[PDB]
Amino acid sequence: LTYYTPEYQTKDTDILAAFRVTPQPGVPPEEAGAAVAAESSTVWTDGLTSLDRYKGRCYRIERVVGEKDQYIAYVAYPLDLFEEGSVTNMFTSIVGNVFGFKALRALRLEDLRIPPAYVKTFQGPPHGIQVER
Amino acid sequence: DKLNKYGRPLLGCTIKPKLGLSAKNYGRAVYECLRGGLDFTKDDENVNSQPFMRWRDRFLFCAEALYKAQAETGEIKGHYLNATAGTCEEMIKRAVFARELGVPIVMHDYLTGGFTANTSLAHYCRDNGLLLHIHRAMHAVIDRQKNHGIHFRVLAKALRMSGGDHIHSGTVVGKLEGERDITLGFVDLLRDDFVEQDRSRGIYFTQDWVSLPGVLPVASGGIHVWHMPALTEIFGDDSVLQFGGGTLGHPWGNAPGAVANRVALEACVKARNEGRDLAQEGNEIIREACKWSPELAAACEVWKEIVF
Amino acid sequence: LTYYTPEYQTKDTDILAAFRVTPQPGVPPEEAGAAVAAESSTVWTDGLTSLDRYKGRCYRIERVVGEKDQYIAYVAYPLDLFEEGSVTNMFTSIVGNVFGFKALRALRLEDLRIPPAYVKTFQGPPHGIQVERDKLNKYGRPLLGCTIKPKLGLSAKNYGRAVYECLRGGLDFTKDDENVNSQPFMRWRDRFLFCAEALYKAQAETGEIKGHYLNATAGTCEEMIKRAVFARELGVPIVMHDYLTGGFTANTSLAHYCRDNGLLLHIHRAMHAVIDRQKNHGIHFRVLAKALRMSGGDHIHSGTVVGKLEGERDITLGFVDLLRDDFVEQDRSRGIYFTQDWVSLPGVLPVASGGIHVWHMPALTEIFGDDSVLQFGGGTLGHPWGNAPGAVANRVALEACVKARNEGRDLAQEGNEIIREACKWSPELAAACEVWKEIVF
Amino acid sequence: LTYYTPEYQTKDTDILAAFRVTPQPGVPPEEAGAAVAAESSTVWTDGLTSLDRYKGRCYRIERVVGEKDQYIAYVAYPLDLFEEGSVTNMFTSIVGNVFGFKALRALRLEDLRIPPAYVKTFQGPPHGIQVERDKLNKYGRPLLGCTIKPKLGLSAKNYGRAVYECLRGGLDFTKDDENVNSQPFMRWRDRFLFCAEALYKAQAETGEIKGHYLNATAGTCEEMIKRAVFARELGVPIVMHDYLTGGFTANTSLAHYCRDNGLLLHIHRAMHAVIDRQKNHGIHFRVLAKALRMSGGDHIHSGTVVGKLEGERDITLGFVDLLRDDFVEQDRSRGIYFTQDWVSLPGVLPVASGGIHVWHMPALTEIFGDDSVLQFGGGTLGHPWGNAPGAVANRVALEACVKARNEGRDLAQEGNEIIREACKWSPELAAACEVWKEIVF
Amino acid sequence: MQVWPPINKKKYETLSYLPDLSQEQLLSEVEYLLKNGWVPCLEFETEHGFVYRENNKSPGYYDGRYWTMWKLPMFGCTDATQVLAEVEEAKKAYPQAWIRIIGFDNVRQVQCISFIAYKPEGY
Amino acid sequence: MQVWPPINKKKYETLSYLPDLSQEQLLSEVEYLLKNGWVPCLEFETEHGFVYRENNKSPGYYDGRYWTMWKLPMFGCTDATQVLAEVEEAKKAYPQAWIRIIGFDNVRQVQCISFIAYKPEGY
Ligand SMILES: O=C(O)[C@@](O)(COP(=O)(O)O)[C@H](O)[C@H](O)COP(=O)(O)O
Ligand SMILES: O=C(O)[C@@](O)(COP(=O)(O)O)[C@H](O)[C@H](O)COP(=O)(O)O
Ligand SMILES: O=C(O)[C@@](O)(COP(=O)(O)O)[C@H](O)[C@H](O)COP(=O)(O)O
Repeated sequence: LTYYTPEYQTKDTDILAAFRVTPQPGVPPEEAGAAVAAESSTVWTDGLTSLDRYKGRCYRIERVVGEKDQYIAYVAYPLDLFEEGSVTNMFTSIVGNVFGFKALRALRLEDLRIPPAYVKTFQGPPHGIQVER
Repeated sequence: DKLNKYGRPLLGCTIKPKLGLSAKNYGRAVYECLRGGLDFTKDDENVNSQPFMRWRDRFLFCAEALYKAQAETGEIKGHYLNATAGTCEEMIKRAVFARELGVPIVMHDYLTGGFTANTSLAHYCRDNGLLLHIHRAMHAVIDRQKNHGIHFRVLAKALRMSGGDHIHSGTVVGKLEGERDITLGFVDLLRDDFVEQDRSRGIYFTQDWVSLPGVLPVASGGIHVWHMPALTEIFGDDSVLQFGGGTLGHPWGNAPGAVANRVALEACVKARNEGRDLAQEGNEIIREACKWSPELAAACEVWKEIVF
Repeated sequence: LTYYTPEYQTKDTDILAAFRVTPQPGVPPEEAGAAVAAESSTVWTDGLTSLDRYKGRCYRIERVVGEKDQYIAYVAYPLDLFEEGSVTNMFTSIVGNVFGFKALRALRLEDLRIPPAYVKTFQGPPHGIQVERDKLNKYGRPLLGCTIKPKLGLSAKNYGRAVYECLRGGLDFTKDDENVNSQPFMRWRDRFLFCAEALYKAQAETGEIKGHYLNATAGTCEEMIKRAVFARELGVPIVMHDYLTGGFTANTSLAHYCRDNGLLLHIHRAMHAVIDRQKNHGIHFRVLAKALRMSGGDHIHSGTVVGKLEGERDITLGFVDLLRDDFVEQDRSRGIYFTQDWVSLPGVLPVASGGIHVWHMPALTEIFGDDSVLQFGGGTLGHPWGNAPGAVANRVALEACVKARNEGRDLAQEGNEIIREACKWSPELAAACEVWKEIVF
Repeated sequence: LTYYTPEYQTKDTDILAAFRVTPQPGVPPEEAGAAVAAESSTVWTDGLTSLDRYKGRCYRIERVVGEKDQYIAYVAYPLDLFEEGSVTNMFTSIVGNVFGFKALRALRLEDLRIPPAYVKTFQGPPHGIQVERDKLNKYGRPLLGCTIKPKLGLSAKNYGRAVYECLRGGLDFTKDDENVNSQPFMRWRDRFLFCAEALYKAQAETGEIKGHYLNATAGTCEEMIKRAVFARELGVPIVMHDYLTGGFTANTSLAHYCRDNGLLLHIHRAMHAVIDRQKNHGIHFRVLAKALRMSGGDHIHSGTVVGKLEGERDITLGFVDLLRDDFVEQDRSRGIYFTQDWVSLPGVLPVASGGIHVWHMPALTEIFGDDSVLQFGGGTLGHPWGNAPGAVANRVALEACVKARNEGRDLAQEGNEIIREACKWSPELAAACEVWKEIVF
Repeated sequence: MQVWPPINKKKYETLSYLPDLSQEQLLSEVEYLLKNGWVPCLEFETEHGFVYRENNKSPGYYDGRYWTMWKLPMFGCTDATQVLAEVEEAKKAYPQAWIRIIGFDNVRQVQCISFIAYKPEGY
Repeated sequence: MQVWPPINKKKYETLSYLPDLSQEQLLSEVEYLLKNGWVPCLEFETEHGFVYRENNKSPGYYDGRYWTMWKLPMFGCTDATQVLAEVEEAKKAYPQAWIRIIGFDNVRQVQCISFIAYKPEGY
């Protein structure tokens, strides 16, 4: 469907999120994972812009073999959503509203893959191990 | 006082989609919505400055749309220009140019921004005359699970103290009377000078605010025109009622979706003043006001089908 | 061998260079290409660091089937050699010492592929095509520019008279000559003031937004920003800079100032042909154009196609697309040696200048299309009734090439007829192409 | 005709250009030379101004007796075209559009004569030879420089180890590579700090004053001065700039800062051969050298004479004199097309680099003499016992070429013997030229 | 679908988007006012009926916000008829006036009610 | 030689220097629009027909650039007659209006067409 795209081939300039999601009581992983993607990205006159260029895509569901309703959803986000150099805007765009979405019970962010074209917009350590030594 | 708005909740409007839109486009949206009757339009919590809309262009095109709307209506308008930025410096830089266009309110995401930075943006607003609207982005990473974390009324209290003039309080739409009471516990902590301990609504401690000003609460998400009497009664006059999908989702477009939302509310107010009861007469109130506003009629046509 | 590695698989964070190399008299392509790579990168105690991590690799040799000793060597350079955001350090590391290497005869840089992880360290255009159109409210037609002449010589009050006249006629922009900076005959601040007066007069009169490229090129970084700051102060929309005599360091500073203060940047490619004309030594213009999209400007001089053969016209359209587009696929036909992803950096609107005349309107409206500035010097000016009707002349010419295109008419064929039937309802345009009637009709 | 005026008597406040021009296929020298003049100056309502006051005049044609269609056209330009103190506007007005003029095939700028009334609008060197010698207390011997290698790749603590080692051996200067600016492997401030530590250590040890050219080239005007400011802050004597990738605007800013804060400026001619190598199109290096004496630097890269024929060696010595001397008479032999009065602008000390080895010492001490920096990369470094004794190697070599010259010995002849008898009392120098013994002795 | 007219729909904030109030409606608003204990007061304006920024444009400065006080705050008004009498006074006194009723909540020192009561021709 | 009149020739940008368009001309422009896939939309204005700078004069701020949207963007318009019907609607609705047709290229998120369609008396 619009935000669950198992079709998807991830771009090298994409920020991927592995969210452990626990849905409610009668919500299939497929809708959970796609609500996660919808809500950490977009919604309407995408005939005045394009939904597809800026949409977060839930492109994978795993089941955490062990727990109850736990899945690992893999969401992919466009590099154009992100303000260069602002961790503040990375976290506001990914973890800013999905964790309170009523159709999930709990949600945890397990990993983010930060693509080289966004790592280069950040200074990082003012000095780092080698210099410090 | 500053805005000259008295006796009715203030109405806000969300511009959508979240990301994706361009600056000239955002400003078209903003003008349209504001001339319809809302008093505020909102930079999305995460439009900061991105490849598709850099901040200064947004700020400029929205300062143009908001003055147009105001000149047209005769009422004072505002657009929350989001000054959240990745550094303290870039944040105040944005604030400074909103100061420069003479526009009344900027916005900040206090929890991703951080408490240090928001006390700096709040001091700047005090010193330069700008209202601060706050967005609680990331709160549910902190306040959702009922057994670990920090309850939102403690995060709300830390924003009254750090500083903001508006803050996102959530919605009561589709909330049980038990929930609705913890919500009203912390709305009062935000607006009131003395709040007595009332373990019922979660007020574990009495709080004296020794005259610190109160934060006006913003009710957002899921709000629709027919929810107007409940929110006018649950929150009363000192609040901003924020329609995203309400303004926008209206089929004739968003200036009449703004009229839709503005007559809905001025009828929930008139009625309350006439003694009518919004808890009961709600659906009838809005029903008789649909009779003299095609805008409002159109706005709740499916709701007629289920309800009436 | 150490710097010729045909083995090599290029990393996505690598800067690739396609250098046309002509070796001496008894030097195999393989050594030429590997000397090029050695010299735009490294040499010694690489047992205290690692040669291999920072070495430029010549990973391909082609032979340019046509010429003598010409080859196309493909060199790959590590992203760690490059200082983020410094075109100055890109050019110093690639073109800084190899072109004088004695074992080559001539060397030309034909293309650079700039990887997305380095494109994101640069601001690029302070505003770009979409914003500029928005800011200015100009949509569906190429923007028209006008040159004020003579180059040097004129006074400030005079320049402003010229500017008002031309702008009220229908052009949208008028241009400080590439070399009016501040001189004994026209000091900058007086020029800026008299032209801010003429351009607001024109705008008030027409109802359309006007601009004049105030040239902020100066002999120091300080004097340059000083000029920019006073254009900011009069509220005027565009300043201009000569990026190649000014320099890359200074233009990244003027581009950041324009971003931060709301001013469009128009760039002039003065001195390019000292660098890009000879076909066997130098740097091809599409590499100088790419370095301006990255350093920053909103307009840049792309040349003219007037009197250019279809083979030329195609390398021109190769680099116009590199300037406006987000993705340009490798197309060795138009000289696009590498595919280029611009990861959303804004596009630079191209300016077609010199030799352009009214009757060239349909060709330029079809070769360049809507996202361009068509710049008439001698067109506006050279009109015999004066330059406000020479501006009308040039404005109806173009709005007829647009109407016609929208009606499906073909500008390649119907051109001369299009302009011909529009001359019937504009004495301005009639007068403008009276000698051309004589040769053609 | 209007721009070819053989009539003309040049004014003392005129900038003369000697352009080597190669016309097309059926264009007489007379039109070529006059198009050159028209295009580096003017065109129209010169009844509202005056064409004649601001026109460039082609006042002479020579034929280069040797080549095909080559001529030397002499153009004269009014001092009123030029913005005082802006090399950026000198180059934009002279070389800004003529080299792409279709009626010429190639065009090269060979010399510019800069009149005293324009030389006085420029600061020139922030300090110059005499002051630099004074400041540093170094008299009677060329100054010795050393290159740190590899170019890229090394770390800041490592670079500083290299620097200390080389400087305590006897060189007076060590050099940030032309392209170490600030990169993932060595950010600038760390480099500057570790090298300020190594250079003071070396100085404390030797008793002689040391310096390290800290490269302040940066992608913006602001970042460049920021680097300069922290070198000022550590009290270190010289920073460096790549003037041609940096740009003329920015280097006049760094040169003014050095004047005002006491720092020597060392310049690197990176990218020059993109501009000055082909003998028929471009700008000759002595014109790029002249524009650095005027923009400002205290040291500049002059090239090497090692492995250069006596004909080459003479154009090299023509422009070394233009850099150091107050009056240089026209001497078409060494390419000095115009006499040049420098009206006391300070002289730029020249740097001889690349390929220089210990056994080349007597030739460079005789071809360049005392006012120069002789720069060994591979000399210092390439020595097998390490670079502090490679520095001793290079320092005794040179102090023997000087002693000998003072004793009347002839360096052109006795060279190989001079160095030979000095190898007898320096294992350092012995080791340094052991393979050269094998070929030569 | 109608287009909401861009011209001629200038509003006067609270309740100015419902139909024009009948005197029974006016009255009930003035009664509400009194029922909560808020001091009525009348304000009126003859020339700048709407916000403008003549004297400064910094964040939050607008001219036109203050109007002229019509007589005094009716401290201890007990029947809304007293207030209504006054609006009928001001209209005959001032038919070019824009007249509005405001109500003070002295204790929270906020003004807490506002709605227009009369307009000039063609408003 | 004529002098181009300094007064009374206010333009409305693209195509406003050709003769006033016939409905067949209007139509063909709206057809072009559709033939490239651009969303038509109508915009109109009754009082500030031309750019002005009331609220700020910094580089690039102009007032008058935005106009009022007439109804909605005609997503999936298939025949240009639908658009033209609308201009005839707005003219009878608003004869003092200035009406213009704009067209969005949603994908490149630029507006890509503009030309005026109707003017008030003596414009
Ligand atoms: O900020 C807002 O306004 C919310 O993000 C609420 O967030 P909180 O959890 O952080 O309080 C909104 O629900 C939507 O963007 C609008 O909803 P709608 O379209 O239904 O009206
Ligand atoms: O900048 C310009 O506008 C050019 O200098 C083009 O330069 P490029 O080689 O640097 O692109 C112009 O040809 C003339 O000044 C105007 O020509 P005309 O009078 O024929 O219209
Ligand atoms: O700047 C220098 O010092 C050069 O780059 C000369 O450049 P120019 O063409 O720009 O004058 C050097 O040759 C090498 O880095 C050192 O050579 P070596 O190891 O042989 O001593």
